[PDB]
Amino acid sequence: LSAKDLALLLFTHLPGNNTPFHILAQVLSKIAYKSGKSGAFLDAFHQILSEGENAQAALTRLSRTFDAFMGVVPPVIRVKNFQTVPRPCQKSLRAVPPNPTIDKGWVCVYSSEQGETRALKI
Amino acid sequence: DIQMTQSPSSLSASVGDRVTITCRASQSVSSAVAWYQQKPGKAPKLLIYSASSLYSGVPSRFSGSRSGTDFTLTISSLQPEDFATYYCQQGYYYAYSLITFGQGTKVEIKRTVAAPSVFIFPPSDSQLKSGTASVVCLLNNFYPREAKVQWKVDNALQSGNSQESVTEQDSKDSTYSLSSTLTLSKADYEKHKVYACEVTHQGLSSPVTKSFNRG
Amino acid sequence: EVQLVESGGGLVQPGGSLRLSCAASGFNISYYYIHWVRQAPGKGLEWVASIYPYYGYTSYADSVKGRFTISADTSKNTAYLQMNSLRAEDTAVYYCARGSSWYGAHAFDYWGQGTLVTVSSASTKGPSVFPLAPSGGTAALGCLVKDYFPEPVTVSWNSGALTSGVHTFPAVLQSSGLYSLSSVVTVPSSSLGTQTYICNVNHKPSNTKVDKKVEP
Ligand SMILES: [Cl-]
Repeated sequence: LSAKDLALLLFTHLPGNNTPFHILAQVLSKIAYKSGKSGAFLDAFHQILSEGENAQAALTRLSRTFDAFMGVVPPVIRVKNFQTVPRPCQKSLRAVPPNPTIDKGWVCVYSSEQGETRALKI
Repeated sequence: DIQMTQSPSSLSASVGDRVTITCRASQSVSSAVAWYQQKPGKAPKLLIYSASSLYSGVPSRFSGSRSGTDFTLTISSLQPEDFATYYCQQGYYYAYSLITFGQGTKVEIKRTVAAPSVFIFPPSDSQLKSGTASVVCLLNNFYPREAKVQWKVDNALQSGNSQESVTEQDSKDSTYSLSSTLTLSKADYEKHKVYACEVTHQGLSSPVTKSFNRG
Repeated sequence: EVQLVESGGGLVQPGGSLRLSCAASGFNISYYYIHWVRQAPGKGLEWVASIYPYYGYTSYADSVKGRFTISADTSKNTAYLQMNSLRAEDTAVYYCARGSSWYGAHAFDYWGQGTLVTVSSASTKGPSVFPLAPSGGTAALGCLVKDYFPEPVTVSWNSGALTSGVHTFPAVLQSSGLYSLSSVVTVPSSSLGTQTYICNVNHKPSNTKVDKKVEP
């Protein structure tokens, strides 16, 4: 079960496109895989769906509680500028705080060519 | 009416030990049983639903199984933070179904015997001025829980005038601390000189006495 | 996210009435059971009552039948336990919980924080705080927090700055019916001349805040 395979499974549960939950699904799948915890992550995700919570809620809770993401610095996504950040995410862009981690709702750091940064907050 | 009989009522197990808690239904309840963990004075946490399904937020070392009317909670490798009372509970979702809890199983962390360090405290002048006397004996950082604390006043054994309190097991090293408090009227306190706390414990080669002389 | 927040706990006369509230968020209480479960001093969990608000199904433990009424306001997403003719044996921490299912079993997946109900004719009274004066290398000292009612009290040291070696004992009900407890700490003997030790005591029920300096 690869990072891409996990991301595609999660995508089948998410409405629309270019949403913060899509960025989060891709970030979490990559970290889950690299830590050797892809299967455990997917099982946890399915358990939360079984409780009647939607995938958006399941991904939010797992980002906050699943051990693979505890104290993990968000990944950098290179962009031309903060205008080429997917439109539905632009609302959620914030200044990068001192010690950003996935478990505090810091999904990624957008890094512009001019060398500026914003963080995606859920 | 359905009864859920848990066993054992209490158990001690070392970090890394496999723990098995049993819950027996008085008649068939299918697989309609849940397991909870409760820290003292805190909200219970759901561990297992439908006999064998792991709830969200529950580490992998927790598992549940069913054999007929016998329900088993298994902790594969006990951790120092796992001290708690564990409850089984039976119930169907059908309207007006009865909910039956087990009586609970208190899980204690077993460790290498540790002798208490012992301290005695006379009553403060402020308390004596207020017109009462409390003498406090402290047993610090010991294992196991079981200790005999005897009070002597001018070498006379005391009975029925002391109360003990014990801390929750340390979440890192699984030790206890204990207070024994002797309550005397100021009048009865001032009548005697030698106040002694005598501690008997598995970690002690010979009982330890801590004493002071009133004055 | 799903949570249950309780309110309405406190001290009540024997024969008196008290109403507990269980405020739900993150789900619709109409389609779940809301339960009350209590725990008396030195006892196990006792199931009290339940409601399924959509149909108004109510169920009660024999021990509270006739005296307790469970209800729900769906507009407020809140369930209530009306407790009448209260007795000493009703003294307990009261929890509410959500009853859920996956394929027909009944599990309590979300719990409120618990609220203490004390049924007593005893007066609210703040504690007296007495020093446990220090008497090789390490000294023990402390504060005796005596003769308060009801529970609870909190104790910190040096406004929370000192935590190493602190042991705050569970309250003990004295024969008198008033609570006491001690908080103790082990510190270097060398610090006794130089470092100040103050226990910060708070008995919220009586609005009693005391800071006691503990000297040798
Ligand atoms: Cl179920």
